[PDB]
Amino acid sequence: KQVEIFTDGSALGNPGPGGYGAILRYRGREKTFSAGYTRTTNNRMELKAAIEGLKALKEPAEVDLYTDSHYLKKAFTEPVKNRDLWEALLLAMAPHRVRFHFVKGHAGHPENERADELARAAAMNPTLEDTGY
Amino acid sequence: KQVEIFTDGSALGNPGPGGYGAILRYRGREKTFSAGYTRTTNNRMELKAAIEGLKALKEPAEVDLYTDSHYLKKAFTEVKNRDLWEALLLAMAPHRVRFHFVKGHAGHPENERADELARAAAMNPTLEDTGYQ
Amino acid sequence: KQVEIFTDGSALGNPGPGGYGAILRYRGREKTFSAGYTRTTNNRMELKAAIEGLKALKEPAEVDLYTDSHYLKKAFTEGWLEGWRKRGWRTAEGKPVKNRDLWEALLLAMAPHRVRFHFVKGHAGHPENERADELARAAAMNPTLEDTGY
Amino acid sequence: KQVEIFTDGSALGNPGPGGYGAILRYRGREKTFSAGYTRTTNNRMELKAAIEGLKALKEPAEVDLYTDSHYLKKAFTEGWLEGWRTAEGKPVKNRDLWEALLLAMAPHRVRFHFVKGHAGHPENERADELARAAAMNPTLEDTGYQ
Repeated sequence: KQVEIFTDGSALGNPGPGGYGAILRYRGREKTFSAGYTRTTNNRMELKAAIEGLKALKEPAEVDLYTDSHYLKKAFTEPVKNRDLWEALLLAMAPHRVRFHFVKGHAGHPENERADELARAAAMNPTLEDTGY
Repeated sequence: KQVEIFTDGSALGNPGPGGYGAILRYRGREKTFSAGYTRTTNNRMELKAAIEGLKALKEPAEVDLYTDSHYLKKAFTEVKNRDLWEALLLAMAPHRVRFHFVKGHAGHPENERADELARAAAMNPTLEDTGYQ
Repeated sequence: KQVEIFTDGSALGNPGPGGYGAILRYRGREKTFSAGYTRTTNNRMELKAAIEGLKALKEPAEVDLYTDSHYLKKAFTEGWLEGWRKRGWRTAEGKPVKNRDLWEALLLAMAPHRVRFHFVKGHAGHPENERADELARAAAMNPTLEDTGY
Repeated sequence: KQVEIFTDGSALGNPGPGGYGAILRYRGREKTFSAGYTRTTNNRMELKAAIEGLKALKEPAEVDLYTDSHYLKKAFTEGWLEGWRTAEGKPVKNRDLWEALLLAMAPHRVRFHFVKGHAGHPENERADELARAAAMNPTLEDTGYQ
């Protein structure tokens, strides 16, 4: 029941189009998810990436989620902005035992480098609206 | 006998055309309800949404009602529109109703759908919210 | 480091105003307190009573907690806590288990201690339970707080 | 030159606040060390307890360290340290602390004694109490938490 999740999200503008990438790995198998949004922010995409990666896991699992998100790192290491997404994250984490790993970039983290690539590509041709922005 | 109800009400002005959307989810089954009014308010549609969602239940049930209404939250976590408050009390009476005041529509897919219904109904109002008292 | 804790929770509606009472008795020492909530449930007050009673402990202790809560009795005599965590706190239907906020708080409050529950079958022979019940019911008639997690 | 160290650590949640307790006794004199952390795990606190107990020594010494940690026992009996990538090329887990333990042990001749429980090990029961007390008032961040 050991699943790994690698997520990354970013916006090309501030605000501007954005996207997220999420990679799930279990027993040597991998699934990838990405989505682009027309108008959002760096913070919202970093949070959305983690939310969606977790939601992709249908059954309760022990999770190790790696992300280089400074927004999430600070939030977990220390009205509230983006409360809609924070609530969605708490709800997405609910069925699982999630251990967060806030990494230092992509050096030594190939899956995260790849999640970043998925996010950027999705941000280049976005169609979905970030309804909570 | 557990039922989930997702409600949302809104208005384009104060007053202005408005509408509500209510989605009921039972074991598998799903029912939706929506209606638009020529001249009403956000508060009144938020209340009407919960009322109609609950009135749709044909037998006693344990209910988890999810809504983002600040109007309702303040009232239940602690007169204008007496006709509707009266109707809400009567609509809740037969049931064990647990309100859930959500912070946003993300992670609350049904609430986003309910909002869509309410907004769509407001663009085509055919009913009179006589009570707009 | 032995402490006896007597707790009780009740509500006047489902949901409705409710309250809890907790009494802690250490060697000679005694602490009591209570609080009422405007909108809550019997189950939530029963759980809150145990939670607050335990939270009043300032250092690790060996605890005997006396309550007539059927909610806690079923959960602990059947080990629902471990059963729930194993299933990601979802019901047989896939929906979230109710009152997880309070169950989590209870687990946290019990963690530093060695807790032994005594699910009493009455208030006789345990005057403190009669007093805790009195406190909880009086608090239900005088709500001053919001049960946020509800 | 012989010193006895008794360590224990625990977390009140997974993750949750936690703490460690380490007791050092030499020919009688006794020193104790404890600290609480805001968010950590039981495994991490059991490891941190041994680390800090050893770091409490000021000079090379012969050490008999007693702990009921299943996490440490398994790691040492199966030669995990000597054996940093899992069988399936996955990051170890708490490698930051394993590295810390290796460094803390370096100056000393450490003999581990993995005990079953508290029964017959009063110093370990006291270390457990220290750890639990520290976890009730956590103020430190367990940064490596993984």
